[PDB]
Amino acid sequence: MQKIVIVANGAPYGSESLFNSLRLAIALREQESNLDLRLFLMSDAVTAGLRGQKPGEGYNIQQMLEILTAQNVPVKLCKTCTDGRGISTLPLIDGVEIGTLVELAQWTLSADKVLTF
Amino acid sequence: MQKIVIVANGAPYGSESLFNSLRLAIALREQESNLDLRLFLMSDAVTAGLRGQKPGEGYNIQQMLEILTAQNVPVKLCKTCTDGRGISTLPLIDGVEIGTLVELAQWTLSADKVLTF
Amino acid sequence: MQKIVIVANGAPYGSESLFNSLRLAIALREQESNLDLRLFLMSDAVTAGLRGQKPGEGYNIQQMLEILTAQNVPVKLCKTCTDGRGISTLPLIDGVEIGTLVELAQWTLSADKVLTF
Amino acid sequence: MQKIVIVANGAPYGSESLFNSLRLAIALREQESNLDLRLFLMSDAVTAGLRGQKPGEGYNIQQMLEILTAQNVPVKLCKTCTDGRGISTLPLIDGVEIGTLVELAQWTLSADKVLTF
Amino acid sequence: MQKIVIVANGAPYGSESLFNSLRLAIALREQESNLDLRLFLMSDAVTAGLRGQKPGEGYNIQQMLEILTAQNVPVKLCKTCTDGRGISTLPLIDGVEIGTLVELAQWTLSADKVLTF
Amino acid sequence: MQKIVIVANGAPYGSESLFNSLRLAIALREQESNLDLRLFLMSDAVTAGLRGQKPGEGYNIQQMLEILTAQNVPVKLCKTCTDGRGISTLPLIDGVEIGTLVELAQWTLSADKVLTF
Repeated sequence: MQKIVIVANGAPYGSESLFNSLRLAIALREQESNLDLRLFLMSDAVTAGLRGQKPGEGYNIQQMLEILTAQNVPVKLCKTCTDGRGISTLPLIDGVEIGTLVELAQWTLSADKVLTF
Repeated sequence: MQKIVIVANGAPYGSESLFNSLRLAIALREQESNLDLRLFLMSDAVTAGLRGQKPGEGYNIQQMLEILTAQNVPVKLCKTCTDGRGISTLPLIDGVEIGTLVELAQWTLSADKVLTF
Repeated sequence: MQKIVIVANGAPYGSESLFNSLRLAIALREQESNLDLRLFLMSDAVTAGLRGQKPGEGYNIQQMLEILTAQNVPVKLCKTCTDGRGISTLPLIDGVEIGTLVELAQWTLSADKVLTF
Repeated sequence: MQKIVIVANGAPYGSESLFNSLRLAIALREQESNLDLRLFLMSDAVTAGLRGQKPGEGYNIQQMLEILTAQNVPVKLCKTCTDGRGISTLPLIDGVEIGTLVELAQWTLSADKVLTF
Repeated sequence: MQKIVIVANGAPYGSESLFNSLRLAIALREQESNLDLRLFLMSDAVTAGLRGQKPGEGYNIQQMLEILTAQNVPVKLCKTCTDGRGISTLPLIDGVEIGTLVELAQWTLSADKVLTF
Repeated sequence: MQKIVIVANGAPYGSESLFNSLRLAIALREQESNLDLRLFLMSDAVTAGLRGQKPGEGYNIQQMLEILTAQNVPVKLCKTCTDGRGISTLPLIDGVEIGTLVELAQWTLSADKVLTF
């Protein structure tokens, strides 16, 4: 089975980077529905897992994540990063969970293609 | 007297940027006890107002904000930026609050200096 | 009145950087319609002056620039940056125009505040 | 053989990332004359496709793309991105073309490697 | 045996980029000792090879680079980047040498995965 | 006398940011031969003070710094930033010296305008 891992570093709404990331993932999912795709969000991107994002503009990062964690795409947030920005205890989007660098390593060594945004 | 406005745009911990502005601001206030100094956090930097910050390394953005909002230094988080990332309702640092673009234009115009970090 | 000069450096849509500089720009002129407010675009921001901008969603940088040039807010694109990107000869947003660094070093020397984004 | 996809988010000249992507791209080909190389440009790196780039300074992104397109290395510009910047209807450098996320999300699935700069 | 190349571009301490890049490399090495792991630094990352870093804060990039070269991991700094920055002839960390984009093209061609933080 | 301060954050060569700071400072230094212009470099911009920068490309940041120092323009490198990179003990440029935050707070306090890139 093809195993893809996308790791995002960009902060939500400030970097078009995080936005493109979730767009690729959502796209990759449809093309090859049977694809083992996982997501690890580092540094700034970690705040993306917060509930209640109410964008007035256009795209909604919470919505894009829910589209993924509804089709069963693992979405993890770096522990040290969420702990520093105080998001570990706050309400996170559904299929979004806290993860570690070690698991991220595991995914990396196990993946066939690792894309970094 | 002297009216100085500081505008941070960068995400907490992601880069030294927000850290420098807060670092400069504390330095300004420690050089002039009654300097009318106001902080305004936009875009990515709006997440710094979060309360549960617990880094475990070097600098603590929450702590730096508390050193500023205790010397009665206003610190505003841009309403739309907070509404976008779901921060408008969560617990924010002590004297940290939610302001509007109208307020920053209001500040800017009546200010002697406007350091835009 | 009061001379204020805004200087954007970020690429359009790539980051809130140039978007915020325009929101702040438009907002300043609403508080005071007399403001001798001037806009200068450097490097990557230079492409914002192009015509034909039709954003899939979210904000539209062209309109914002048009809403400024309509009030007569001088918007100048740096000559060197435009040449290297091939924006000089192409159709510009309106009462956008190609300016120079020598012009910036002047607005700066005669301004009251220089808001740098 | 081998399929290598290269993605780029960086704005020409303002950043270094885009320049590096192309330098590495031209290098990969020089190593393997037959290397199946595909270049996708998202967000900001999309203005890099404009014709008439003539910087009096250092590198010339236009030339680096012609070096790659002369070899028939496909270079696709993201549709949604180009539309937002009003570059869709402008004259693009030869081999440069307007592609879609759907395509990137396909090249990715059928590639041994994907470098994302 | 696995061939994994990690490329980094972010200046040290300035962003988390280069930091999480080395952190992930150290964790990958701790996972599988017999992993063919290569480190290549371009642009601003090139200055991380400098000896004598004395950060009084938290993470120390020099120590992270030494922990890697200790486990016999190659670490080459881009030659053209180092020349223009004045680093090509300064004291470098223990196992850090100057490399070439030609060497990076070789690495990427024979690598199973190429991570680009 | 007009007192202007330029605070730079960008890494040399990795971005145009630092470049424009120096260029706009040299511009300011020529139009007003009798102005008090001061330069402070924080973060990644700090390594711009090293000697021996021989870029084979375009602009040479060492030269731009010499043209300013030659004109008695104070160039200070943040002390803690230079400690972390190990530049505090390395050979610095002609008139480039190591400075502190406290000093910057003072420059900002006695300045008419402060430009930050």
